[PDB]
Amino acid sequence: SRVCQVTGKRPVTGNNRSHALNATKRRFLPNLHSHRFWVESEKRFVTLRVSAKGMRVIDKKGIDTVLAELRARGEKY
Amino acid sequence: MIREERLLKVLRAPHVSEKASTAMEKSNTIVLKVAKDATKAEIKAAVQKLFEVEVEVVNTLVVKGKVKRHGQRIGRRSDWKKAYVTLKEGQNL
Amino acid sequence: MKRTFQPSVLKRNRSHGFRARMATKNGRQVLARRRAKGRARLTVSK
Amino acid sequence: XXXXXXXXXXXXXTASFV
Amino acid sequence: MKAKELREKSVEELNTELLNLLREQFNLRMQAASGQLQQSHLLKQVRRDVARVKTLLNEKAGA
Amino acid sequence: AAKIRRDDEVIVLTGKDKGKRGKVKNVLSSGKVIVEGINLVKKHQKPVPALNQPGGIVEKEAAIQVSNVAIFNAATGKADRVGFRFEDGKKVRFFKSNSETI
RNA sequence: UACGGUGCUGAAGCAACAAAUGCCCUGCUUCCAGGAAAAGCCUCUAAGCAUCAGGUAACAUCAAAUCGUACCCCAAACCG
RNA sequence: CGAAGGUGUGCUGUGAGGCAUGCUGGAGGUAUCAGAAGUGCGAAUGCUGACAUAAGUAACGAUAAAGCGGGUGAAAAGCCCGCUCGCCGGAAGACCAAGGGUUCCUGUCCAACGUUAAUCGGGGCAGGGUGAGUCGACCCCUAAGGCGAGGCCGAAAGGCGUAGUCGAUGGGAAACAGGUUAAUAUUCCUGUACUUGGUGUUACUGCGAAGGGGGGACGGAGAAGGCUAUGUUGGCCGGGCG
RNA sequence: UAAGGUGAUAUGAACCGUUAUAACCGGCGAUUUCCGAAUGGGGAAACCCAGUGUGUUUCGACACACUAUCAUUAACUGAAUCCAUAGGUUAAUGAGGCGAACCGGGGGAACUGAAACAUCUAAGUACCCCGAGGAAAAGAAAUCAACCGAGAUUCCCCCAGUAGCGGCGAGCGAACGGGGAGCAGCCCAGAGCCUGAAUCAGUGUGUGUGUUAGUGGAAGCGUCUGGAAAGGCGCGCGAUACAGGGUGACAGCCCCGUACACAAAAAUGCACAUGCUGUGAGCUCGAUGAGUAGGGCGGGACACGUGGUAUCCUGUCUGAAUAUGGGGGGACCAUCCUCCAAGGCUAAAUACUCCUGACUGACCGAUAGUGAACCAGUACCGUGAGGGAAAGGCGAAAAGAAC
Ligand SMILES: Nc1ncnc2c1ncn2[C@@H]1O[C@H](COP(=O)(O)OP(=O)(O)OP(=O)(O)O)[C@@H](O)[C@H]1O
Ligand SMILES: Nc1ncnc2c1ncn2[C@@H]1O[C@H](COP(=O)(O)OP(=O)(O)OP(=O)(O)O)[C@@H](O)[C@H]1O
Ligand SMILES: [Mg+2]
Ligand SMILES: [Mg+2]
Ligand SMILES: [Mg+2]
Ligand SMILES: [Mg+2]
Ligand SMILES: [Mg+2]
Ligand SMILES: [Mg+2]
Ligand SMILES: [Mg+2]
Ligand SMILES: [Mg+2]
Ligand SMILES: [Mg+2]
Ligand SMILES: [Mg+2]
Ligand SMILES: [Mg+2]
Ligand SMILES: [Mg+2]
Ligand SMILES: [Mg+2]
Ligand SMILES: [Mg+2]
Ligand SMILES: [Mg+2]
Ligand SMILES: [Mg+2]
Ligand SMILES: [Mg+2]
Ligand SMILES: [Mg+2]
Ligand SMILES: [Mg+2]
Ligand SMILES: [Mg+2]
Ligand SMILES: [Mg+2]
Ligand SMILES: [Mg+2]
Ligand SMILES: [Mg+2]
Ligand SMILES: [Mg+2]
Ligand SMILES: [Mg+2]
Ligand SMILES: [Mg+2]
Ligand SMILES: [Mg+2]
Ligand SMILES: [Mg+2]
Ligand SMILES: [Mg+2]
Ligand SMILES: [Mg+2]
Ligand SMILES: [Mg+2]
Ligand SMILES: [Mg+2]
Ligand SMILES: [Mg+2]
Ligand SMILES: [Mg+2]
Ligand SMILES: [Mg+2]
Ligand SMILES: [Mg+2]
Ligand SMILES: [Mg+2]
Ligand SMILES: [Mg+2]
Ligand SMILES: [Mg+2]
Ligand SMILES: [Mg+2]
Ligand SMILES: [Mg+2]
Ligand SMILES: [Mg+2]
Ligand SMILES: [Mg+2]
Repeated sequence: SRVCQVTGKRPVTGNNRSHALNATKRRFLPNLHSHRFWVESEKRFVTLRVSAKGMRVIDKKGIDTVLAELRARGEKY
Repeated sequence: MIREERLLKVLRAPHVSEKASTAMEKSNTIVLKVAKDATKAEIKAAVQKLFEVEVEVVNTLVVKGKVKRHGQRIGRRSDWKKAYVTLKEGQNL
Repeated sequence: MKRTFQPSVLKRNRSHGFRARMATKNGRQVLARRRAKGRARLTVSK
Repeated sequence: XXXXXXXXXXXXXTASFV
Repeated sequence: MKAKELREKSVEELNTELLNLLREQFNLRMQAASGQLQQSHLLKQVRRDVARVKTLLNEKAGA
Repeated sequence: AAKIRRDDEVIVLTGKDKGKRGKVKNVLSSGKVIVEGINLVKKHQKPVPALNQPGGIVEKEAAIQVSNVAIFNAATGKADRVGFRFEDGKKVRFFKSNSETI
């Protein structure tokens, strides 16, 4: 499903609000994209379904650090 | 079919109907009531061993129980298996 | 004139039988409701 | 000794427009 | 007394006893169906004894 | 734990047989007893050809409530109440009056 | 002999002609709208065996279980 | 030494009521004054049960059609037997599938059921009755389609789908005639056959796949020809001389 | 624990016991067909078809055992592709379903009210889904206060229908503070010196107290009426027992029970003590949670509907300081107080009752009370989901009516 593998962001629900304040249920989905991250230690490409916010945290945290957290989470990258 | 323990529970009772009496006189065939789950083979082995008689062939049929009423309550008779065991010529019981 | 009910045991069991009901949770919820109510005949199977 | 009752009803007639 | 004696023996004696005990039960069942058995209480007796001997066999089989 | 046993001698406390003495014959689980030749009733027994072909007016004993009878002392000649007591590690019955073990 | 029945005996048992919507025919002819699959079966060899196994053929022999089987079924037995 | 309730009678109060008694009934009942209510029924095309009315009226389910003798029986237009008559006969006959599930056969009985009576019945009761290497199911094989490891997708549930695995209404080995039971028979007996596997012996020997090829394997319409089922006639055999 | 007993309509036959293996009752086990998470494969539930291995032999066969999937871990092997990796095969483990309500979270109406109807209300209700325990959740201040102070969370009564929110309509509706129930505080973000200290979890070992069978348990006669006495009339007696039930009409003294006093071979709960196996206490010096807080946009949650709207959560786009520093004090600024987010754990007071036991009722008494006092979720109806009845009373004893 539409779940970020790094941050855990998932679809959320809200209201479409018109000028007359009519509320209709809607969904907010993450800005997900499948990207191939180069992991130097294994000299391999590992494909992850990440949001655009997830991409920013990968630069900050390092590719190896996130994967260590993922193995603890048992997400089966 | 080879276990003496299995064979001793296969035969339940002899049938004493008019058809059974005719079978005694005409074709040397014994009508028995056997376990519902019993197979023709094992039945042949049990009769051959427990009665010291030679069996030609055994055909089996399943009798469906009758639906009866006890007062104002519905009920059903049990299903049972009937075996026609034909003895080899000459031997008698 | 041809009435609505045309019996067929194979169709009857494939449509409302125990294994057809239990295949999906919604059918399994039918069994749960009928078990809670105490029905003598849970499904249509004989 | 197990009698019962059943009624479905049907609707039809003529016109009353004049 | 019956239960005690059963345990005292060995498996082989018990197996011979079971087969012999079952044999009168088969014989009794035949007499019962043919109307020749007037002493009907042995049918329940042998059935209980068959259960008793088999229970002791499991107890003496280590588990 | 039962106060009235199979062979006890009792005296009827209430009913049409008040004061009569008899010997218990059967103790029924329903809390009733049969006493030898006490509570006679004439049952119209229908004839059964298979066995006991001649059916007539038959006089037999009817059950009586255990509460309606009392054990007979046979020494004081009066009805008595039963108590329990451990004498040699076995529970026995004794008459409430004069407290002698039965 | 129990109106049943039972037992015994028992002649001829051929030809011609006509004749299918049934068989040859899953054929033949023709047409366009161009008309299942798989397995059993036959055959071919790889790897793995080629003394063996396995194959072919002839005898002898075992085995073929279990389940339906009454009766109605264009209707008084099914759906109304 | 007769409660409640029921049913009469008498008395009594402005009323809702009260008191007492005869009788049925058989064991509860309950003063006074306080308290609390599921506290008062004629109606709501009220709800449930019972019973009227129409009413001994309509109707008794195809206009194919009945009749008689004898029998059984308490009783016969309806049942059994017999002899006539009439109806169907591409069905109103026979055998199945589906569906039903003992309605099949025998004995016994007539409360209810049968639109009447019923001795009868597909009704009640008690026994009995279906026998398969070659008939089906099952098993091997697949169609539409279903399910679906992993997988892809989806808030969750779940959806879709690969390998696979199921799924006949289709494709795959083999039995016929005669006789016999109150009820079963290609299932049972007699006679005569056939098929597929396992094992053993003997002889001769290249075998072998989740592979490959062949085969299985397929439409509509039409035209005849050769046949059989079957029928007709003759002959033959038996019986007949109306 | 026993002199009787083979469960009911329901008799009968044939029996088994009677001082203790008859039966019955409790504890602990043995066995437990087939379907059903169904788990060897399949399937129209209670059926069909196997594979492997061990062991049997009468050479026809037969009997056990194992063989689902997924997750985690470990071995062995093993591509494109040289190592590797994916993948593959084994072996240990956990899980899978079911179940009343209560609980947390993920989704989430409409009818209705507004005398119409859109915001709003109903309502984060009904319902669907995930998950878990006996409780769950929450919880040890980046909290409130107001210049005085309080000191985690939860629950109850107030504060108060107040302050506010609101087509300022309908309606919604706090907090501060106070009185109570109950109280408990800790760990990591790191290393030493001491040392196994406290404490917690496993397990045995006793004691204590329960639970699962149980035991004994006072004291009334006469007469009258009557089918029958427990009623009437006399004269007694017991009571730590006059709670109830039964007995031929209303029983303290007939019976079962009650108050009482007791009881456990075996299993088990609870609590204390104690022994092992882990578990780390204390002191000093450090460290102080970053794609985070905050912000723009769009929503949601706070009583608070965007409003001048703080605070909280984030789908999207950005993005700090970091103890010489930050958060909050209902726009915002300054001052001053107060606290230290971006890591965790935690009993009690609280909610509920499928089920077990005892007891209670100005609750019902068969058209009432559960739909069901009766073989009721049955008969019956519907393809199915589902709907769903009617039906209690002989008498003390069947003595149920011989002839
Ligand atoms: N770096 C910090 N991170 C988190 N909390 C701190 C820190 N420093 C001090 N505190 C807390 O603030 C309070 C002391 O304030 P302050 O910082 O002015 O003194 P300090 O000397 O730095 O603290 P300490 O004496 O513990 O070293 C203490 O409660 C202390 O626990
Ligand atoms: N609301 C209630 N609901 C159900 N049962 C109740 C209720 N109230 C009381 N009872 C019953 O009352 C019994 C207790 O009553 P209570 O203790 O007042 O008797 P007591 O004679 O006064 O005893 P003691 O004097 O020793 O206190 C309960 O065991 C219970 O059975
Ligand atoms: Mg068969
Ligand atoms: Mg006692
Ligand atoms: Mg044609
Ligand atoms: Mg037939
Ligand atoms: Mg027939
Ligand atoms: Mg018709
Ligand atoms: Mg009223
Ligand atoms: Mg009225
Ligand atoms: Mg009125
Ligand atoms: Mg009207
Ligand atoms: Mg009315
Ligand atoms: Mg009525
Ligand atoms: Mg007339
Ligand atoms: Mg008229
Ligand atoms: Mg007229
Ligand atoms: Mg007329
Ligand atoms: Mg007619
Ligand atoms: Mg006539
Ligand atoms: Mg008559
Ligand atoms: Mg005609
Ligand atoms: Mg014709
Ligand atoms: Mg015609
Ligand atoms: Mg059929
Ligand atoms: Mg019938
Ligand atoms: Mg018939
Ligand atoms: Mg009639
Ligand atoms: Mg009949
Ligand atoms: Mg999947
Ligand atoms: Mg077919
Ligand atoms: Mg045969
Ligand atoms: Mg011909
Ligand atoms: Mg299975
Ligand atoms: Mg399966
Ligand atoms: Mg199949
Ligand atoms: Mg397994
Ligand atoms: Mg579930
Ligand atoms: Mg409105
Ligand atoms: Mg739990
Ligand atoms: Mg903040
Ligand atoms: Mg601020
Ligand atoms: Mg911090
Ligand atoms: Mg009544
Ligand atoms: Mg009721």
